[PDB]
Amino acid sequence: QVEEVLKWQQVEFDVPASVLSAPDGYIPINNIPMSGVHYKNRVFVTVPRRRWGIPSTLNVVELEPPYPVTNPVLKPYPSFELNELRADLQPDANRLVTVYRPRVDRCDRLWFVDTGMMEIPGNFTVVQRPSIWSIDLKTNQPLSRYEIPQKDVETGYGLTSITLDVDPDDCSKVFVYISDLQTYRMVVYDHENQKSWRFLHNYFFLNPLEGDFNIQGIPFAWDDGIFSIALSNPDPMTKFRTAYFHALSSNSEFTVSTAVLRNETASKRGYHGDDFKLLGYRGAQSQSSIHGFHPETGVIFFALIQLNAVSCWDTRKPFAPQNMAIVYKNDRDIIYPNDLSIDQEGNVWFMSNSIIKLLYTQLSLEEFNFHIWRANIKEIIKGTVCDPTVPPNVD
Amino acid sequence: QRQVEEVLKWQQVEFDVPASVLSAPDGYIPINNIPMSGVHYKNRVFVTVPRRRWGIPSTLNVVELEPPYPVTNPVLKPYPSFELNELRADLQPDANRLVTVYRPRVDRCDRLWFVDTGMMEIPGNFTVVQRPSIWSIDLKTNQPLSRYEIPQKDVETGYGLTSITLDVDPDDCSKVFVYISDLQTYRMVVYDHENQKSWRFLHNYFFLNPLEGDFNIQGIPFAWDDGIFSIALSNPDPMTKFRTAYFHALSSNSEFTVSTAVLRNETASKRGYHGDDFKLLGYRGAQSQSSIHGFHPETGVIFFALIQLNAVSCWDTRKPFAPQNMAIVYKNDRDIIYPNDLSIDQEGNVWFMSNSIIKLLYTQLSLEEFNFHIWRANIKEIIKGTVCDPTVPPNVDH
Amino acid sequence: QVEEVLKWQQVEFDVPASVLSAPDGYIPINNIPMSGVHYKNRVFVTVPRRRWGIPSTLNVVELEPPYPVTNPVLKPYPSFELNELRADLQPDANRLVTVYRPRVDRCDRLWFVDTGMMEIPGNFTVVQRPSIWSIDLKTNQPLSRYEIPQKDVETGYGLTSITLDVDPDDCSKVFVYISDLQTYRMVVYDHENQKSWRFLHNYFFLNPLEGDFNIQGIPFAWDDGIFSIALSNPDPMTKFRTAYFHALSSNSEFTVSTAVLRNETASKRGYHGDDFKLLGYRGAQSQSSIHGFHPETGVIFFALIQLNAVSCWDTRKPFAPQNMAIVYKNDRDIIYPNDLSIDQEGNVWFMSNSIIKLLYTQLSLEEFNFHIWRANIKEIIKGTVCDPTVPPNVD
Amino acid sequence: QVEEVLKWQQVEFDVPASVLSAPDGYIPINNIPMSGVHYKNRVFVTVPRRRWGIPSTLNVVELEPPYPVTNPVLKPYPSFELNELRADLQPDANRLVTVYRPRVDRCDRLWFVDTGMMEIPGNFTVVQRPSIWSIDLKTNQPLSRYEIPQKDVETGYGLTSITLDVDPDDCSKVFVYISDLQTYRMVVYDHENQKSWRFLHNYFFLNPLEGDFNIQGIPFAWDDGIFSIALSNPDPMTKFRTAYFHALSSNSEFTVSTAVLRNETASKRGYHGDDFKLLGYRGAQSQSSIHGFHPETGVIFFALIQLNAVSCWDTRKPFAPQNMAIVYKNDRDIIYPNDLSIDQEGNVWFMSNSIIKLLYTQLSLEEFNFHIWRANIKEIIKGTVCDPTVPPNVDH
Ligand SMILES: *[C@@H]1O[C@H](CO[C@@H]2O[C@@H](C)[C@@H](O)[C@@H](O)[C@@H]2O)[C@@H](O)[C@H](O[C@@H]2O[C@H](CO)[C@@H](O[C@@H]3O[C@@H](C)[C@@H](O)[C@@H](O)[C@@H]3O)[C@H](O)[C@H]2NC(C)=O)[C@H]1NC(C)=O
Ligand SMILES: *[C@@H]1O[C@H](CO)[C@@H](O[C@H]2O[C@H](CO)[C@@H](O)[C@H](O)[C@@H]2O)[C@H](O)[C@H]1NC(C)=O
Ligand SMILES: *[C@@H]1O[C@H](CO[C@@H]2O[C@@H](C)[C@@H](O)[C@@H](O)[C@@H]2O)[C@@H](O)[C@H](O)[C@H]1NC(C)=O
Ligand SMILES: *[C@H]1O[C@H](CO)[C@@H](O)[C@H](O)[C@H]1NC(C)=O
Ligand SMILES: NCCc1ccc(O)c(O)c1
Ligand SMILES: NCCc1ccc(O)c(O)c1
Ligand SMILES: NCCc1ccc(O)c(O)c1
Ligand SMILES: NCCc1ccc(O)c(O)c1
Ligand SMILES: [Ca+2]
Ligand SMILES: [Ca+2]
Ligand SMILES: [Ca+2]
Ligand SMILES: [Ca+2]
Ligand SMILES: [Ca+2]
Ligand SMILES: [Ca+2]
Ligand SMILES: [Ca+2]
Repeated sequence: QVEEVLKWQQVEFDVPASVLSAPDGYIPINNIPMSGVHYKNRVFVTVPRRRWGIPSTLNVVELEPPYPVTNPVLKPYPSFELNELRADLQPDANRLVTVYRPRVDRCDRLWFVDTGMMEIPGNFTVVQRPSIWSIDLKTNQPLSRYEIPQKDVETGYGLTSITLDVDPDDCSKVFVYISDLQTYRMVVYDHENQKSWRFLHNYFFLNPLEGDFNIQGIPFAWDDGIFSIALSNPDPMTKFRTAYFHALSSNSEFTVSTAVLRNETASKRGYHGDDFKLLGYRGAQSQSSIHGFHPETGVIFFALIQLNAVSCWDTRKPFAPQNMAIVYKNDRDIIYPNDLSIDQEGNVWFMSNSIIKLLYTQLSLEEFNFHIWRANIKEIIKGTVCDPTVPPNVD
Repeated sequence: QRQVEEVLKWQQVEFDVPASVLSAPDGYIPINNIPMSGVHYKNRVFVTVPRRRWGIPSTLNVVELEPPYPVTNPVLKPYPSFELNELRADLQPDANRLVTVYRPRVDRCDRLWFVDTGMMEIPGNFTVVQRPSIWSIDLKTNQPLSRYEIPQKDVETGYGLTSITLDVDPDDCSKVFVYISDLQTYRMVVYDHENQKSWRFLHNYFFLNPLEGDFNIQGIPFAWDDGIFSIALSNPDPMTKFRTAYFHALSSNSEFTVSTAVLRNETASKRGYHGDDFKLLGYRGAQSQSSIHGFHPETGVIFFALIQLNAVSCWDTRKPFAPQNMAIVYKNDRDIIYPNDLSIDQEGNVWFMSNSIIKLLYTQLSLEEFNFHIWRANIKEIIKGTVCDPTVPPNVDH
Repeated sequence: QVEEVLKWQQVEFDVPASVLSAPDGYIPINNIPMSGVHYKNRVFVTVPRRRWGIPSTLNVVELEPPYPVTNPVLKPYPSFELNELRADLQPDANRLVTVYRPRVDRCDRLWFVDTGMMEIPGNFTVVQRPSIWSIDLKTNQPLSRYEIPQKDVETGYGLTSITLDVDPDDCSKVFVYISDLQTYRMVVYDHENQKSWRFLHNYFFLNPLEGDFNIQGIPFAWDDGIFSIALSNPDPMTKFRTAYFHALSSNSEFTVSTAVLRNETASKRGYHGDDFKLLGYRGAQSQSSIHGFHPETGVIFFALIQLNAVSCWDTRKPFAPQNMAIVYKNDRDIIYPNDLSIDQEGNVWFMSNSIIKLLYTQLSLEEFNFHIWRANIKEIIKGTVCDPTVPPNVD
Repeated sequence: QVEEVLKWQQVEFDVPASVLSAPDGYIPINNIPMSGVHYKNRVFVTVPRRRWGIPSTLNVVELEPPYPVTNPVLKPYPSFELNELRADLQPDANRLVTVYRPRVDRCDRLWFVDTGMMEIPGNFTVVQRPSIWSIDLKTNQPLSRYEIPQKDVETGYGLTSITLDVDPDDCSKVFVYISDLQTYRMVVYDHENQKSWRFLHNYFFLNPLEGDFNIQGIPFAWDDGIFSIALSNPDPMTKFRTAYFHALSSNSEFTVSTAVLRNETASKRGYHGDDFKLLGYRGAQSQSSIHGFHPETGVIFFALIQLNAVSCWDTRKPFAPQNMAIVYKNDRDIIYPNDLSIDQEGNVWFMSNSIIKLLYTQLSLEEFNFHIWRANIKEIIKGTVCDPTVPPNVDH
């Protein structure tokens, strides 16, 4: 029902031996994949440069059964020329420094944010400013690039997550919502008018008490804020969408109309009033990392961090723990769910990268550390409370 | 509880009507007169006595407020006149007379709205005198403005038309919609005032919850099968200019919502399947079966009249609908037997009433004790500091 | 083990051509069979007049291998003279207007209720008052006919199900419990004394949330209440029986002693107190239409509407989903299980009529729309949880 | 029994006219006092440089009847030479740029932190690095100055609150705890060994839902974190104390032993474990700004922002709303309680500067905008639940 598609012990790259032979040109243990997204027969894996020895940040893998695919070699996408890291570390608009979590739209495009910053412990290296890319997945040729001005974000330290808002009619009308979990803000990007603005709010911050975890018997505490944003279907009368968002270190979900996020004048306000709302409580130890909204079913899938599971919620039902169901739970393999995406085929994709083991213990490249799963949405929710046909619980 | 005033109180209800009507046999019976309403306008309070039995001289009445409070055993004066409240012995349909009136509503336009069921629910002999009709009375002149007979296509008799909710346009006042709650046939009948048309909605959510229909008030057990009973409207949405209709059944601990954009849609009423238009809001709480509830435009707070808990609770509509995001503002197990009515005036007060209907139906009603109570509470003051206060933030589980 | 016995693409009647040739005397699409019962290797099929062009409401079919028999012609029972429809539409005590679900007892008698009402969309026509019938199945001669008084039920709109309570010794001592899913009541009928009374309770109502269905991708909601009643064997001590009843739109099962249902003075109460009991939750999407109790095995067979299946339960085991088993499931054929009955031969009979396709979509007469199955009870429960010898999954 | 000591319509300085005449030297409405602290008939009033036109940041006022003293002229302390702002805005270790809330100890010294930064709307000007000062109140001569290294704090943007931990025996043994409500951290200062270290923790952050205020009909929302710290009495031997701390936008109080804060090795941890504890919920709309702990009675006094009041709590009774009492409330005068201090004379001092009026509306220099009160602690709590002799209202 939920098949493991890709798994790695460590990450290898399809690059010249010149890069592998060079000193500090490739360290296996430093290469941690932070994203896995699906398109056609291609899965894009990203390796953010949070360490030294990372040949390529944006990569791609060709799917071929049987699953699970063992240690697929990452091919630098779109090309290794772009994923080449300059020794001088100087700004270049035709290079990719660090890419976290890309998203695929209906227009056969790949959207991602190049932070332009390497978060090496000790040496924070800001190579260039953060930029928002779009790639044509049909030609494999970059379509647009937008450098984010200083007035919106300083460095792009926390720009690790993006949400696409594409008009159902015109494919040119696109808005992108970036979650900064470091600076506790939301960067809005107007693709049509090539403008951008930032939103500052208290709800983007964590919950002090809900920031402590214990995974794989490893205790830790994070102060990470807004991390993920999920969009509902357009309102028939208003044409606007409801943005479900939450902080990493939070058991609470919040909502806001895109009418507000698409309003540049609203961003500059010091007080946003009652525009941002509290949805409700997701549940004990129900801290989510990434979540996505399925347009067909109207079901939001949450990547639970502490519970090592993936849950779902039918947006039509009241937001409560008893109106949510766990569709998959794996305490052995799912250490930290680093990514969750919904593809154009009606599948839910989620990933674990065992990042906790690297941070607080030793990671062993003998074990399979990196896992990617997929599950058919309509089939996984069939019997559960997430099925729209199934009524909500009485509690 | 220490800032809620009792305004009116009765042991028995009497009437300022001709002695010819009071003297006549079965023209006035003391124990049969049970008021089901208490609404405030300016300096007077409108009390209704539905003819659920015999000996009911008048249904719609009015009382002038005058200290000291509470006013003991006020005489109910037929409104607008006794000529309209005089029951015909022939029992023929009277298009200019009032048979049975339950729960009136007052709007901002100085009008009084109510529904004349035209039906007397006497135990043993159900008498349908005429068809159900909606009224509008000018409170300045005390003259009836309009009367609309509800077609058979919408309601059969009007047996359960004991609740009304007004939807007046914030801009114009001639544009009016009325939502009537039928707790007997389990439906909502919609009335378009300007176009003088009406239609009905049928839905499963208008029914009761089989398990949540048992009560025990004052040590008197009973069960009711009453459905959709009360509707409360939010402020018009700034973008769509529509409202959210909070509605619940009497025998249910659940609250539901629906956009007035659906209710105002005549073609949508004739559908067999309404789809996801009607949604479940959430669980109000254990033993939290409500009778009548009202929404205060200014604060955005809903006051529920809790039947089993013999109390009145409030809820900020901005906060998620949850037990911990609700507070009890007033509780009185002695006086509040059954909260029969709850209304929100134009003066920023919440009015609620108990009529001890249970003690008449299932036990003995004593005219030696006070059985009927009307209360008033300032909304902004009663919520100040509570979770009902919009300025106060919502709570969480942990 | 479970074999299809009868199946129709449409239903035809063996009656004078004069009736078929008459103006709108027979419309193929309007004739929907609502039941199928087995007695002495005979099958009685009923076609309630919920439309125009329905020659006969009560019919019979002779069983003859091989099975399934394709498109058997319905034979009016007991004769066409009774099933004839009067043009003047006046009440006739010796005629059958509308019959839903007949039942067979151990005393070789056929019980059914003529509603005397035609539920045509546009013109609800009440021909006559509802009447309960008894037929001697050995002589095919009517035995008894009782008109239900207005004090008990008004129109007989929702009298579509009956349960027989015959004394194990005397065949004259008979009580019949009718289920009114429209007015939400239970009509009790005392055969011996020729009296009757009604019961009103909250438990006869539906559950608001549990009324939404989606069969064959067709969404719809029904407000139908108490629909079926099943009687256990007499208690060895008090000789009273447990009446298991449920609403159509509900996942909950209820119980009440027949001592209460047989009690006319208890009928006149406004409050029944603690007399009616909640048995428990049958399961998610486990809304049942008709159910029967098998005296020999003490097993109840439920006709699941949403699951398109037939389940069983051992009454001795605690009423829980884990203590129930699905004995037959057929998403292709079983759209709506319109009837389920337990014959005298130790078989469970169930039927599907594709009613929803008529109401919400269009019914194709080129496909088989009407199905009747039979299954040996002792053999079907052998290796399941419904087997009395097998212990429960949940204490 | 609570008396108003000082009240201003606007702040004026005792400085040469050459400074007040200077271009953008003295803009009245930009001069907002942020602290009023007491010492032997002297009140030290500070005016942080959050805007242009502020002659002196650290000032003093001599107390003399009758009270309340109307529009006292601020006198630069210890002198104008130190408070004078350089026109070239270059770093100078003998200059005071911006001081917020000074604190007085038992050893007759005045502690405060010069942020060295001007938080001017538009262009935040960092003149110099933040420094921790001590002044002898007997000689009015600066005793010590310690520049805080970049390893601990970036600029000193949020260093607006300090808590003194002086050893009961030796006056030379001092620790200072600095609350940074902007970078959400606590800076520890070792005075004896002239070292310093920072602390990061989730509890220093605000509570998202508890950040919205409505004062004087003025709606606003703040994201400010750990803002105040209060110290209990020291253990008779180990001389460790309990540090009661809270964020500005929070209805929760938190505790931590000084044994942890005084531990430099513990500061460099990435996970502090259960060392920082949650005390409990202070009450609805009970967001506190500054609070202090009175050694004698053991009572903490909270400055309530939203309730426009001052509440107390006995540190022996369980931390719960019904175990706390409002000793003073004034919706008219108390707009934003900007500072609260406990003196060596057994009085509680609190102040309101109407900061929100300047921020979100207009400030009238015809109205009294700045207020400073005092109250005898043992007298104000006499009957209340805050009295140690009075029993608690709930067991909790
Ligand atoms: C884009 O957002 C702009 C700023 O945000 C608005 O103002 C806030 C105070 C809130 O009202 C918020 O909901 C709203 O988005 C805004 O320029 C613009 O429209 C605003 O909509 C306001 C809705 O109330 C409305 O405010 C008006 O002005 C303020 C100063 C007060 O006087 C209000 O009583 C008055 O209604 C106004 O249309 C406008 N507000 C402002 C500040 O300009 C919004 N975009 C669109 C298309 O509406
Ligand atoms: C009244 O109800 C009908 C219900 O069918 C609404 O109809 C539909 O609207 C969309 C597009 O407008 C159409 O695809 C479907 O047939 C919907 O059901 C109708 O809009 C509504 N009328 C109004 C304006 O309230
Ligand atoms: C900071 O960076 C220095 C540069 O070192 C080199 O950087 C790149 C080119 C990698 O190849 C790396 O392996 C090289 O060492 C480091 O020498 C220095 O140690 C770094 N400082 C810290 C504190 O991490
Ligand atoms: C505090 O500092 C570290 C952190 O726990 C620890 O090693 C040390 O023992 C503690 N206290 C001291 C200084 O002994
Ligand atoms: N993915 C780890 C990001 C992180 C977590 C906790 C922190 O305190 C922090 O500064 C950064
Ligand atoms: N307030 C009495 C309304 C009521 C309650 C139960 C019933 O069965 C009924 O017909 C009517
Ligand atoms: N099963 C058909 C009977 C039925 C179903 C639903 C209804 O709403 C109704 O009035 C009648
Ligand atoms: N004067 C209070 C400081 C403050 C409050 C809220 C903010 O969002 C902020 O940046 C600064
Ligand atoms: Ca694929
Ligand atoms: Ca962080
Ligand atoms: Ca008045
Ligand atoms: Ca009823
Ligand atoms: Ca047989
Ligand atoms: Ca029905
Ligand atoms: Ca801040």
